[PDB]
Amino acid sequence: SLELWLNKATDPSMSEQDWSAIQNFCEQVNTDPNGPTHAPWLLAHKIQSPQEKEALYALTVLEMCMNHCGEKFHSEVAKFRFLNELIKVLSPKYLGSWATGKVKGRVIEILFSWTVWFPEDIKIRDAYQMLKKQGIIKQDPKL
Repeated sequence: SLELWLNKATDPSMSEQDWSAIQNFCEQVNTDPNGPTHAPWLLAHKIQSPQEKEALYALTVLEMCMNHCGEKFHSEVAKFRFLNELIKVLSPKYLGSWATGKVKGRVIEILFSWTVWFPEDIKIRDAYQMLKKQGIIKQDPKL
């Protein structure tokens, strides 16, 4: 099941991330019909974790699934509702986020990469720009 793999793939007790589980997760996402509509929220929660390793791992899982899953999953992540969850990590408000700067940087990196690899995704473009406008993302990262 999705949960199963995701938790193996994001386990913070692991000195290293179980790469095989990550692959297993993104495959279930195409497999199970719930996958597209449930996986993003499962991911979103872990990315917002106060446990940094759990967050990073998840960011990596997210990164891998966007690249390997099909149009359905892609479609869900490309929606604003989901992007807004990603963006909460970048909250500039006092105690607005318990995410480390490492995590925030990663989110920022992942977002720009998307604006570049998927120019067809409007909400994604608009969000990155919005962040840019709000001063939350000073300047574009690498790739």
